[PDB]
Amino acid sequence: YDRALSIFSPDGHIFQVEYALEAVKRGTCAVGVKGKNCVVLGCERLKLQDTRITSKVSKIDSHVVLSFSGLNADSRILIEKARVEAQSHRLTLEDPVTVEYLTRYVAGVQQRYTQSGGVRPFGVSTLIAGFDPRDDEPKLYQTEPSGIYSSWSAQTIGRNSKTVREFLEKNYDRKEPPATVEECVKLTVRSLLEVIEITVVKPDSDIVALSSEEINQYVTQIE
Amino acid sequence: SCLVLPLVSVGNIPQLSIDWLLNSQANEWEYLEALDSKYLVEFVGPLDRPESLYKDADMKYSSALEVFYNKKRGLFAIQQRTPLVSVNYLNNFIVEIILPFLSKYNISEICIWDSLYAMENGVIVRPQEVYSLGEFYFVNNWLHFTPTSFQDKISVDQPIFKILFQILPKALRSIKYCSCLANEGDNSLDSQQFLQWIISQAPPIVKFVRPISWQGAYGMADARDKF
Amino acid sequence: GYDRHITIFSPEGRLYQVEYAFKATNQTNINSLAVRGKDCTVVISQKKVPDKLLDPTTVSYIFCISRTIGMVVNGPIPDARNAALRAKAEAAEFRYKYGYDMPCDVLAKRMANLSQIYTQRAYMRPLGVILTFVSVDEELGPSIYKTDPAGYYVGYKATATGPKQQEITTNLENHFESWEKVVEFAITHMIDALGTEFSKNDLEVGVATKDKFFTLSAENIEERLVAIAEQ
Amino acid sequence: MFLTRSEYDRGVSTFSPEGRLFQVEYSLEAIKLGSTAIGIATKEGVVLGVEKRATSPLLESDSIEKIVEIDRHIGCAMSGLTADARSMIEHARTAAVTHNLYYDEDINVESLTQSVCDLALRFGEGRLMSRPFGVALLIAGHDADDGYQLFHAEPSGTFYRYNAKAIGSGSEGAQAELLNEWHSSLTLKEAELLVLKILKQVMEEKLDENNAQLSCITKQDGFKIYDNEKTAELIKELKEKE
Amino acid sequence: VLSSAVPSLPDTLRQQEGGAVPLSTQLNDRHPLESTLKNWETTQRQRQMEQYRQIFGIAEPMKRTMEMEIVNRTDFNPLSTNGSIHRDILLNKECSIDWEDVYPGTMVGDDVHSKIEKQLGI
Amino acid sequence: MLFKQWNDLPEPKHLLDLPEISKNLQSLEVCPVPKVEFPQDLDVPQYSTAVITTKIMNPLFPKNLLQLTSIGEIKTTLTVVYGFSFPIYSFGKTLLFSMEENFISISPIFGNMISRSIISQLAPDIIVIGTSDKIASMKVMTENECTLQPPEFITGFIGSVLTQLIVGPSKGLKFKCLVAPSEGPNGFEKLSLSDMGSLVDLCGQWLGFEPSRYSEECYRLWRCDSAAIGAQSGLYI
Amino acid sequence: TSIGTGYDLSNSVFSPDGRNFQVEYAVKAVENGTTSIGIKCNDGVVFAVEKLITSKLLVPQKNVKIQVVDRHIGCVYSGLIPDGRHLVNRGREEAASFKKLYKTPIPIPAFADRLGQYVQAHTLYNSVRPFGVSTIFGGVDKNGAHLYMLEPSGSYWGYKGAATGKGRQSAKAELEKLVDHHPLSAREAVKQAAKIIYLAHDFELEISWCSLSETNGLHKFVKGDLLQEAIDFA
Amino acid sequence: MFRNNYDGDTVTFSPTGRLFQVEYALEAIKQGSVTVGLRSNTHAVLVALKRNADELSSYQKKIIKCDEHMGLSLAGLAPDARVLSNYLRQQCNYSSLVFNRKLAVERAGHLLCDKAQKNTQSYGGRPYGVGLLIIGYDKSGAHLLEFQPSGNVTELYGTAIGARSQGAKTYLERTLDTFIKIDGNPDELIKAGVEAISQSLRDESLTVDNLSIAIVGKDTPFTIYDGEAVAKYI
Amino acid sequence: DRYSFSLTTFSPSGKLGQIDYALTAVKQGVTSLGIKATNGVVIATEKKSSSPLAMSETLSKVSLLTPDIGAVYSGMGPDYRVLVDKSRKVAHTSYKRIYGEYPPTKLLVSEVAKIMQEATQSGGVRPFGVSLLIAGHDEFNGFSLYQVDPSGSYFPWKATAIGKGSVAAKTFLEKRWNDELELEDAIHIALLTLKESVEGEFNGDTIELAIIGDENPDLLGYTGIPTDKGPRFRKLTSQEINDRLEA
Repeated sequence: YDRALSIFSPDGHIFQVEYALEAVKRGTCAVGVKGKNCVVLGCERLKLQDTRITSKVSKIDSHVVLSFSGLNADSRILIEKARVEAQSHRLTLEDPVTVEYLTRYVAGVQQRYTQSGGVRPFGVSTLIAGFDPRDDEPKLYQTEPSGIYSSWSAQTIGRNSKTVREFLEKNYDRKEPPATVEECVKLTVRSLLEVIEITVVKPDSDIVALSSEEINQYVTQIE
Repeated sequence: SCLVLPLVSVGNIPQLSIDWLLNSQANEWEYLEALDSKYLVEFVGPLDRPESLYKDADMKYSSALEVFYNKKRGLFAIQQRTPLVSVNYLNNFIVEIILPFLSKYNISEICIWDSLYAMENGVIVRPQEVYSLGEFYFVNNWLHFTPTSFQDKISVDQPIFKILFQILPKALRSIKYCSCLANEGDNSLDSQQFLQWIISQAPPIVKFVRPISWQGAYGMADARDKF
Repeated sequence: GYDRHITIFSPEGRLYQVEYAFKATNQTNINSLAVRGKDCTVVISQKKVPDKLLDPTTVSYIFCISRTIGMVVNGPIPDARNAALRAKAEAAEFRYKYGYDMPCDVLAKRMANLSQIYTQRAYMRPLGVILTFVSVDEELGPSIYKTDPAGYYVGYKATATGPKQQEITTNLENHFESWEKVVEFAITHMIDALGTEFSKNDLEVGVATKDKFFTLSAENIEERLVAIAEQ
Repeated sequence: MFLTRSEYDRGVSTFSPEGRLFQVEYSLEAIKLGSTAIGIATKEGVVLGVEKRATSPLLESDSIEKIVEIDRHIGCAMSGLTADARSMIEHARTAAVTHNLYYDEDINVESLTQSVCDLALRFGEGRLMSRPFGVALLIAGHDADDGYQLFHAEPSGTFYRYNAKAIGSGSEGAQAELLNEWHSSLTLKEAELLVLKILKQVMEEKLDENNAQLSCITKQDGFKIYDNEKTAELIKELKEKE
Repeated sequence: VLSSAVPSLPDTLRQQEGGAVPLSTQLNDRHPLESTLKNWETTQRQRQMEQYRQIFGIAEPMKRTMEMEIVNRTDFNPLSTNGSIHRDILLNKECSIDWEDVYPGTMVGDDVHSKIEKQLGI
Repeated sequence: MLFKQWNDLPEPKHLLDLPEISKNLQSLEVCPVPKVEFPQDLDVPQYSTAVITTKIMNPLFPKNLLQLTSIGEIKTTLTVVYGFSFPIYSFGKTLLFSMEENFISISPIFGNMISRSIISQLAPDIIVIGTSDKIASMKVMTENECTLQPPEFITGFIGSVLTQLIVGPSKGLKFKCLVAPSEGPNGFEKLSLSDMGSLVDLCGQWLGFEPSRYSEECYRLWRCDSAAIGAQSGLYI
Repeated sequence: TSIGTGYDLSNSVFSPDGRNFQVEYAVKAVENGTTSIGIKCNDGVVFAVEKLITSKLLVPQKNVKIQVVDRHIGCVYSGLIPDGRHLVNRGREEAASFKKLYKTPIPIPAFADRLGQYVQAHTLYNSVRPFGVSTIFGGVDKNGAHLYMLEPSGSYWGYKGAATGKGRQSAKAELEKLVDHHPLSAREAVKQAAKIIYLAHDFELEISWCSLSETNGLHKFVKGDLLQEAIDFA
Repeated sequence: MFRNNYDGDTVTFSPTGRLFQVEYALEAIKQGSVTVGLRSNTHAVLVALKRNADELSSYQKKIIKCDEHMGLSLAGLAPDARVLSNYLRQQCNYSSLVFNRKLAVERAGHLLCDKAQKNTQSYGGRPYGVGLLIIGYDKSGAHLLEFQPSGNVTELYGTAIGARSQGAKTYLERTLDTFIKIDGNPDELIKAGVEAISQSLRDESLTVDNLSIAIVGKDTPFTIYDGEAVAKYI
Repeated sequence: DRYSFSLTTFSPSGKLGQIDYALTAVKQGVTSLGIKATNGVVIATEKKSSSPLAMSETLSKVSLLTPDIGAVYSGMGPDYRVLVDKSRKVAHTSYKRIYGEYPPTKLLVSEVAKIMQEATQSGGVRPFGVSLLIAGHDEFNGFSLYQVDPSGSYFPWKATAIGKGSVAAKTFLEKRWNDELELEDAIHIALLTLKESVEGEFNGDTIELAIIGDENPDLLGYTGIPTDKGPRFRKLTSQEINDRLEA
């Protein structure tokens, strides 16, 4: 039952699809936090590496962002397909892609690749964040190799996910979500220290990658 | 005194060969006792008869593991109808089941019947050969394999486990390991040839007789209208 | 492992599935013989029926592939008839495309090349027959070309095939105006090599000439045997 | 008479002795992993109720959608592998909309479930999918030919007209109680309470407006998914009655 | 490729053809020889199979087409548009040249994965 | 489907896909062995008969009619670690066991020892209900009467229980055994609707319930939704 | 060696001895069918079948086992029912096509070759299994009577007398004696064919024949007085 | 034991010549509910015992109409019955458009036979697990065809397929001499059929819900009696 | 059936299974060698035949791809025969019909290697069981000798040998090669080296030798237009080889 996608285990779940998730758990950690009007994405990062030609957070559009965990090679291709769809939708239609639409398409591609025994499903779980065009409601979504996409207030995928998804669960209150850029950033940083690069996306296609996070690290570390 | 221990292997040839031997020589063999079925997949079934070895009148069922003894030949034979529950429990099987029995009846030698799958370390050499015979008298090369055998060593496969624990009973004096390169399918004839060769290496068996249970191997009946 | 069931290299560097096809050519237990004359080519083949009910007329392993080309197959006939239709169609297509009759050697190359596909493709099995094309090419004269499931094809001045080809070939090596003479010559060595007397029912003969290739009937074969008895 | 492995279950096209197709049967085992979904058909409208099964508190339970609108008078509740369901719902939506375009008439839900089952049937000859759907859905809709009706569509390709049906985890318990409690004169209001009462027993966690959502089919209102406020009131009324 | 957002329009971007400018209705004025020449080989092959069916029976065309499908479907090389070596032998084009062989004929949609999906219809 | 994959060749059938107790397949030491903790506070003499079953036969013992209640559970543990516990039930003078048999999660070794403990602590009228993939039809059996033909046999936990009632310590106990034909791996066996009818109306003879009322209760629990019926309610016309 | 374990689980695989065991297994399926025989006469052919009656519910007139591929061709098979009827229809298609194109009834030797290629084509690939029927067929054409018998391997030959099914060894032995004793008229063979079936053997006797003289080259069944006479002779 | 190695698919013959994978498909019909079919000279009747998934579920449809002159019943796998029945209906309608002829009952059963026998020869696909009982009335008259998934179609006076269908078959054989002579009496013929199916029952009794009846004849286009209309025949 | 799993896959040791087995088939094959001289190239091999009755003229192992290029093989003949047919075809489609002249040796070898490589990753075809010693002349690169293996890896060689006697012959070519070799000297060396490798009888009938050297206008088949000069590949007849052996 383990060696095929088209075979159900006697207990009723496809093992091969599950095995793709453990590949994600082996990947680098990714984090995402939804503020009242902003979304923050944090990621887990040798001596001779060329750091000037490397960002684990790749933007699919001016207003949409996509982090990932798992096999980097698969992600680089899944990102490309999403980028083409974003422009194709912007071409066939006039409005930009809805955040829910992009994750639905990306999940469909992952789901599509599960529909044959001659194809390896993408061992990557995406963490899509952004704002709907002309909207101020932050939206964060997560996709899995199985093709299931979900909307999360805060999620972490990859290496050390359960430990980080437990820290967020107790420190993040759905009824008391952070209401400032600093507050969510501090939570994301504090989330990553339990084991730095931080990206902040704000409405109206205002995406900025933070620099000098040491201030938050120094502030959080003291507390 | 000798004991033959069939191993559950590809095609169940060691088990099938035992059926050939016991039922073909049914006039000589008899039921001795049932060894503990703790570490095997538990198994209960009726009594198999030649196309009966169980002499007791009140017996009605056969166990998972049983031992048959030949008065004329002074030969013991184990019939294992189910595989071990797990791989690691083979150590439990040999230490807690086989060794006490060997000293219980003062078995001079133990003969292990095995079969190897070609598709499954690459210990296979001179593959044109189909049979083998390892010997031991009181990847590794502990066993002294005879010429005209398809192997001269032992890989990670099971035989390494039993030989080590047996090496590590005063009556016991020697060990023999007979093997046959085989494949999946109806190995009824292959097992018979394997039993013929080991016998050649005995009355020897003039007429081979199948167990009655083998009739149902292919099903129960053929009553339908597509031929 | 898989090398035994599909045509891929084994650790010894040999295709077992292709080599087992050679052994299938001897299942029919029929051996043939082809020799070249000055102006004609003759091929001999046994016709072991052996059943009384079986009609000997339809038991023929010699096929008239084209007007000038005929081939003799050693092995199961279901594979032979399949090979015949292939060769029977390649020759016609060559004439259509290139405007002249199919040469004997080129046909062996085409059939041999087709056999090479079966030895390389995993899902295609080797045909399992040995084809012996005999013809009188307008350029090279009489010629014999033999194809085998491995994909090889070789020209022969004289060839024998079957379980007892070694016995037959050795006699020809020791030995080495009308087609009736070579037919008697071929039959005599088959009798001498195998030691079995032949009748019309036990023998089938094919002759390739400048004009066409034809297979002798039962009565025609009897005449040649009678001529041999005159010796 | 030796024990040996049997491979009549691994393959999807492999029959076992007695003619059992296991891979289809294993597909139903996947449904039991899905969240419980309840559906009761009666006069004045059909009612659907689904356990949302929040994986973690951070998950947006307000966005978990186990009930989807196929036609303005038809609603579908799904349980199992939601990834496979999206394929079926999209086909169902297209068929219902296509029928209106071709006939200017609301698609008969009995015909709609037939079309959907023709898709789940596609693992064999109608093939488009390698394995049977791992999702079993529950269609509730009203057509002006047969009245308020509820249909259960198994992945095997067979649909049944159910007065009351429970699928997903704990379905065996839910069905046993529905047999004790369902009756012809069951009004819509008590059916909504009944659905919530059934969810109380089989839902492993506390029943709350945040993890359970109801829906109903009514001729005047059509398919509508109840707001969190109304479900809280019904849950409040339910525990008061208990 | 139809647009994912709307399954009724060609995906102008993914279908790199110079915009939506080459619209569907306008690919009707064609060179007189284009249609006949594009599928000339197919017509000859099918005509050849018909003659085999008439003479040699349905078995021979079935054997010919099954062999070709075996070769074509088992051959996947997304880095070469050249025909398979065994394809030429079956088609009997192993000693022939044609303009289609001499002249075998983008950042977006020419990737390998595009052919993987089309090869498997995934 | 033009061709069959060359690589798709099954692993040899002599080996079963049983759960792996320990990842160390190269272990050359005596493996640890399970323990079974039978609760000693159970007043067994109060119960005249005992019923041993696997979970797939639960519908035969309705909570709604029999007034079933718990008395506790057996505990089993294994270090390498694994821990499983199994409730004990009774109704009237009958003691009932259900092991929750599973092919993937639970290895047969656990069932073996539980069979040891159950028999070592019950050695009442023993009733064994089970299933087998090697029996053509339903079989009624006891210690002094065998109905199985040579080809057929019983495996799994029910074989474990029957083994101890026949051989091993505490052998010779009087028991009545019922096995219905089924298919599938341990813990997922399926029974046909014909078997279910033959099954309730026969075990009712021994257990002594009002046959029509007992059948009416059982069919609802059999057919409405159960692991035993599976897809057979809608997969067939 | 009759099992060939290892090389018998797939089709189009050569065993170390050169045998394809899947084809050999298909032969054994033929040997389990009702014995069917075919006798070649000087003026035609005769077919006989031991149709084993299963139940009275079958419609006697519509329960016919001696199929007629074409007006001038008779076909009888033993083995798997799905393959036998599948082959007959395909053979029926070929006969119609040949008549359609060349405006003449298909010759028996040509008809056999077309079937042989189709049957043999299923022994080439592992996605298909060999037909599990040995088909006895024959008829009359410009060259006279012809009796052919193709095996699951695709091999076919012309026969003076053919037999198949479980009752094969006995029928063939007696069939050889008939040829040796009378090396037949269409009338005489019908009586002899009935005799062989009864010797080979609840079963009913079905007989058909096609001869130039007594049926002007058409294939017709045996009914009424002729049938009873054949039973009386048997 | 040895059956496990050779029952993997419908392409491997066992060493004894048995084709197991298609035998199981025939055995799948026993899982289906019993249906009974019988006919007189002028009338043909179908009787089916429907089953419900649960007491809250409607009884599954078991009888289908391909046109006003013929119909069929189902037994075995639901998905296969869906494919075969509608495929057959796709053929009833096709002939009328291009040719405007009623597709004869005999042709209807045989065009489907080719569909089932292909699945038993190729890898990947599986033999159908559904048996059909087709009843109709055309120029020739009454017809009753039993289609088995192995591509075996038999003309029958009466038959029964499904779980415990042996009992109904025995009754029909015991009463073949009677219900055939029930000509011009559609009401009595149905009563015989309802009695025939009654012998297959074990626990469940006849009810207006579970029972379905169909009849067709010269004066009766295919009509299905279900619900309250079935009370009289019980 | 949309796909077929690759026949050639990496082993846990990092080695490709079928590739190494294919090399073994070449190793067990008949010996063939080539020597690159200062003014020419020699390719030689010996013919093993099933029976003496075979026509040696039809056992052509050395073949012409282009008038200036020639190839010899060791291993499975059918694979080499198919490759040569495609190699000749490719030399016309890819280069000649585009540039109007025959391709250089390195390019033709690369395209043959590409054909052999695409068989190393495919679910239907095993790798070709041959290694080809391709010898040719280019106007710019001059004389060259390439060895291409089943894996599709081709290397240029001054002198090389493949087959059963590869190691023995290659070491013998090591001690008897220099940058100053003349084509006549190379032929003498090639015949020598082939004599130790050959089992049995050694003459011009069991041996065929081809040379890339000076042009052969007599083999061009026509006169005039001197810019179009003859071919360079010449297959020595059995008569010529016999004369060389006695010397």
